[PDB]
Amino acid sequence: LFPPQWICCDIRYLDVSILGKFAVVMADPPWDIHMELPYGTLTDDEMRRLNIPVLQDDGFLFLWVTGRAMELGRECLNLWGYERVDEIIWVKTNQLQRIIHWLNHGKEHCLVGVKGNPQGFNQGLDCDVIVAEVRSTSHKPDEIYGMIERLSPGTRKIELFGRPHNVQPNWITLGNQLDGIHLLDPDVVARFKQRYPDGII
Amino acid sequence: NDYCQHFVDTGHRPQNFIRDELIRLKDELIAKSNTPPMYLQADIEAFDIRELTPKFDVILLEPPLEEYYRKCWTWDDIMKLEIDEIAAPRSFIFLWCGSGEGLDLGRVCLRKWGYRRCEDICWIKTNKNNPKTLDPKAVFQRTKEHCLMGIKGTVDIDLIITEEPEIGNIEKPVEIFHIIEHFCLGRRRLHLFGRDSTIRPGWLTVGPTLTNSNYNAETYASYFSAPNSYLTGCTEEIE
Ligand SMILES: O=C(NC[C@@]1(O)CCCN(c2cc(NCc3ccccc3)ncn2)C1)c1ccc(CN2CC3(CCC3)C2)cc1
Repeated sequence: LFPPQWICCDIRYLDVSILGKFAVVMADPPWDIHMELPYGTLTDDEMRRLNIPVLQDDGFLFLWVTGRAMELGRECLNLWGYERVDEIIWVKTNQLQRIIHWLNHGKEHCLVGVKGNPQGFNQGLDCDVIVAEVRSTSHKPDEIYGMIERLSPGTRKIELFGRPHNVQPNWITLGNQLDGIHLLDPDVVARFKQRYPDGII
Repeated sequence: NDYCQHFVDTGHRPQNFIRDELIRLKDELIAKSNTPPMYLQADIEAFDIRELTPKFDVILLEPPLEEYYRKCWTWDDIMKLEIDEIAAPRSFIFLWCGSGEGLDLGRVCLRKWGYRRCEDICWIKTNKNNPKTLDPKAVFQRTKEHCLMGIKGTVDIDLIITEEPEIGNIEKPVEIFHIIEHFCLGRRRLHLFGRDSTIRPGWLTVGPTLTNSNYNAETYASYFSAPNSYLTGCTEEIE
């Protein structure tokens, strides 16, 4: 079912096995980056324990990292059975196209992991650098949905820890600030009713 | 506007459209502090590294990766360098990693020699004068290189934007040297796998392609014998 679908929930406690298999996973996790928390973080083990492996057989993972998650996400990405094979960086500008620890950070990183043997993907259409204006805080740029669409058009994609502005055709967004459950793929609806008959997770 | 679409349309990498004294005295202070440039031709695979003394405050490691050439060093060879043995207790490393496996293997090395990564510096290459062949595993076109910065012990952005060099030019942007030097990390600075073209005041270059050498460990350690042992490289020389 092509249009947006989403699930408000806690990706720790949601049984993601009901959602089937995806050509692309994208995740923007709240890593404990040993700094002060303006949101609830997940612990490193909670990160490791996430049931990412059930979501795919062959396809691509997109994983936003920062600080020490640059190393830790490489750990999670490997543990979950992905090989890192690319790494996008987003250059943060303003409205006039100028850029926004030890150095000032002008970018955010997004590891690209692969799993299995994906086929029929349009590798090499985009390049690994994004230039796009910073909107809200913690706000990924829409441009990444275009690159993911060109890479694997028409296919099922799933986003973890998305926010409500992230809900796109062909995607299922999981996040704890979405507005309840909205599901249209009947196979998904079926398994959801079967596993959550009373509606609560 | 969507520069990822524009690149799919036209071949112009998104970075092409990034736009755009006070810190100038700190440049004179670096230059006044810089030791005479020192250089040593050495075949680092076959060269016992310990011969390079004293321990270094900053090491800039620029091994010749096969991915640069579209004698090369594999990450197998780089890892077996005994970098830990020539690095000062508190000291820094800047490791060029390319854009492939190195982004991972270079982190293994940083941990293997006992550094924690504190900074991931990206060289983003514009193609304004030529709107590429891919690595099998590659998913996107690779338009940047990573220089990883590691610390062991107790003004500038993490980006360098320049135009993609001529095919077969393997030089890294000199800007890396400004970023490093503006950190004021000490004066014992080592550039492993430099070239004639990378020799520079305030640095010791060591590499196989150097055509001349002038290194002398005793002469070298004299630039740092008291009262200069602990300078930052960003202060006035002591009278
Ligand atoms: O966390 C964050 N934003 C709060 C959320 O609310 C948002 C909505 C979805 N979202 C959960 C979180 C969840 N568990 C968390 C939890 C743990 C204990 C107690 C309560 C909640 N489960 C289900 N969705 C977390 C967060 C994560 C990453 C980044 C950094 N990147 C953002 C970045 C991409 C480009 C710029 C880089 C910035 C902010």
